[PDB]
Amino acid sequence: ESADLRALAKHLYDSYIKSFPLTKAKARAILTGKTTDKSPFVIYDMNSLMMGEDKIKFKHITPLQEQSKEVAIRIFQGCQFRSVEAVQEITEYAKSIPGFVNLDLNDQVTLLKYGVHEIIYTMLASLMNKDGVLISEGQGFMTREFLKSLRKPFGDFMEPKFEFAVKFNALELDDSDLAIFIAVIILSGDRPGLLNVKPIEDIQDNLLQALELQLKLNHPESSQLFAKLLQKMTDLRQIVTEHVQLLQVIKKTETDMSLHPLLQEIYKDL
Amino acid sequence: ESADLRALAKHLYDSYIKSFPLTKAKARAILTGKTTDKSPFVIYDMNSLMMGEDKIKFKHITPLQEQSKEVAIRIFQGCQFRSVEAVQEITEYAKSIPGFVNLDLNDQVTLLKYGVHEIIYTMLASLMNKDGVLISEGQGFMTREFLKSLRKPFGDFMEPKFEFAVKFNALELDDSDLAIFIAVIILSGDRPGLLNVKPIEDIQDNLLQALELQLKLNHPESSQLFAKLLQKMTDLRQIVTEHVQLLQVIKKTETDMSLHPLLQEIYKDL
Ligand SMILES: CCCCCCCN(CCc1ccc(O[C@@](C)(CC)C(=O)O)cc1)c1nc2ccccc2o1
Repeated sequence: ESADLRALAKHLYDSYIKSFPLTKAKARAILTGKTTDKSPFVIYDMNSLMMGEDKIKFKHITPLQEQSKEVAIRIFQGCQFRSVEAVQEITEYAKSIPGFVNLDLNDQVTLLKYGVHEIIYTMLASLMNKDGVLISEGQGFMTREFLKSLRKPFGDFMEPKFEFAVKFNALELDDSDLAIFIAVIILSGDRPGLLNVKPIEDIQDNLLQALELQLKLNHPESSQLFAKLLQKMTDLRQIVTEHVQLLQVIKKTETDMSLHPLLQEIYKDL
Repeated sequence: ESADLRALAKHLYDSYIKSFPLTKAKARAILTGKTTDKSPFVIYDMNSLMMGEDKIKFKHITPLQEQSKEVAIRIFQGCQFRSVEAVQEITEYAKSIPGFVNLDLNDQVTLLKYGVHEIIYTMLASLMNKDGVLISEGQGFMTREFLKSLRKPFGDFMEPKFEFAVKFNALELDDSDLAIFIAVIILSGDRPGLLNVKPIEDIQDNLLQALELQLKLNHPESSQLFAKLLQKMTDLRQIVTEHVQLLQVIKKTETDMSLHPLLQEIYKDL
């Protein structure tokens, strides 16, 4: 019954709104302007970066950074904090996916461990355009060029995310679509170490039926969007793995920079 | 209409049968299954290799193990020889996909360059089971144990394929399904260096529509088979990436000596 699939779609969309503070709808409204209510301050260099901690609420350093927690690292631990935060949000969203909390605890943990980062990059695309990315709840916007101008290692941490974002955004998905897609990503019965794969795939199949119907009704004129979106699932994997390696480089060149335990545990990955 | 889609499907199936030596239906009959007659020669150890190598359609080297071209190397070369053949067979199959030859010539070469490995591992599964892989037109069978028992470098060359195969085969696809799938793989669109992506994605869209109808008519009881198969592309991509990795290592294993020239040409890296 397509009626049950539509109900599942509403339910997941409802929990998504309740779980994530910055939706794509709000992100796009901020990025496309035509507003005076929520224009973001733009960080495109050191100066604007310095001033940035004056317009928005940031817990870092405004002045010089060379001999005092450099700008790169300063911005790195910023993402680190937001990431750890996105993990708790995604975890809260996961619990709302029918059947998720009824699964083996070890598997719930495993699904989150391998799914969180893939969800993070998928949603991060909502905050991006070819020129940059929204930061701190959308009050700021950090230019793509500025990020690429960071120190050797950090300078290329985001470039691959932008490349993925521009392609992914071309699909023109809205929040109601992403809510089901994100749920599909989580219930991947092919994650390493899964104990009971069958119950997991039974849920994903239900979610896939919901996603398919949702895309057919929401994008009547977009042929094979469903297949096209599912293929994007391969780009995420690449992003994640790619991210992991670079992370290993940081650890060796920045033995003074710390990583949050949570994030550190989720990698043992890949 | 569902008429052009069934025609497309039939067309690819025919071409697929004509282009490849052993069909999955055939390989299955031979593998786990009686079909008691002309049982394949089994390679399970060094001695069994030597015997088969001298008692089977082989064209390369002879069984000589004594500080010269170790066993593992001889097996590796055998896989390469068959791979060079598979490349030509996949190239012909590609030319039969409607619209393929009509694409920019450079794009055709690009699509084959990046899709051959994905296709090889995908079709390889048709010849694999959890205990081994059919070799030499199915005239042989090389056990999983034997392959894994090989040295540190070559021993972890086929195991990841076995794991992939095991999962992939659980989908119970047949030759008519795989024929369309392989075509989807070839008409990607995200291959680097492409010059005119539009016609490529337009063909894949047509191929995906044909694949979906095919799976729905051929596996009416298999819910969301289409979606599950598409997500398997994320597995292949990883396998392939991981494959060039071990390949780069072999390069740093065998190189020097004025022997093997022109042969290195025929192969290079594929
Ligand atoms: C799915 C629920 C909503 C999630 C919102 C995620 C916001 N985010 C995503 C992009 C990102 C950038 C950097 C990341 O790197 C790390 C190593 C964290 C330092 C990681 O998460 O593994 C990870 C993720 C991100 N947040 C920020 C803030 C400032 C600059 C860059 C940046 O990137």
